[PDB]
Amino acid sequence: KTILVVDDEPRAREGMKRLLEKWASGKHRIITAANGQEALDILRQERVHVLLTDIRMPEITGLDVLEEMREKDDSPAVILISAYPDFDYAQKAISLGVLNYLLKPVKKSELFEAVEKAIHVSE
Amino acid sequence: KTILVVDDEPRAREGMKRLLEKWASGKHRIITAANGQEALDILRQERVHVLLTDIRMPEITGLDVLEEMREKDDSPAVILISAYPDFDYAQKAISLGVLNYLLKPVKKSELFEAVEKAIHVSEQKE
Ligand SMILES: [Mg+2]
Ligand SMILES: [Mg+2]
Repeated sequence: KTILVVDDEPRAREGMKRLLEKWASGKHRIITAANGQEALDILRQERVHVLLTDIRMPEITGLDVLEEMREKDDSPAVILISAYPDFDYAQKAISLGVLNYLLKPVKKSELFEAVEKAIHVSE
Repeated sequence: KTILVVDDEPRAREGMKRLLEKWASGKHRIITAANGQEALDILRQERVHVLLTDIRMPEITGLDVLEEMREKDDSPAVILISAYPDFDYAQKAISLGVLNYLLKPVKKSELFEAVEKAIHVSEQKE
């Protein structure tokens, strides 16, 4: 399937891509977006099964991305990643049906468990 | 449908019960429990479509109730309520499939939107 990683921080972004690319070992296509605007364009142009996005990104946050996705009912399973332990974000994330809220630094035990649950929810 | 309200404080428990009973108008069945053990017992002995539980309760939290419910073969749709804005509770709730996490003092608007969300999540899974 198609998994879309969104993070304005390139290190964290491309690192999770490599982590997911070797975890998938060719079975899943992993896509990368550097901001929310690009994410929405990939989300409109391609069918994304699992969306993994940061929350705090300039102008368009991950939650803003998810709000525009939830109104359309064909929508990816969403895993949020953030360094911020913010109840408000998590609260909105719940309301919008996010599967997991991973705290940075990313722990790939959690990353992989969440992405498999997201793959399953997509199916 | 059967909606189970769980809160260890009686005033809150009866308050949410009374409001939900008014909105139910007999269409839905409102029952209550005072703690997680009470909830677990009800949850094992009858179908509960919607679970509305406080988190901070003595010995067994609302999140602890949910850990037993996802084991059970069919799950209630779950609304969490709490007076405190706790990220750790919220993050666990997310991982546990919670539909909404409302802050006390509960707002009618938020409460009945979450309940209808739950009602349709349960009707979705029949
Ligand atoms: Mg960021
Ligand atoms: Mg309490």
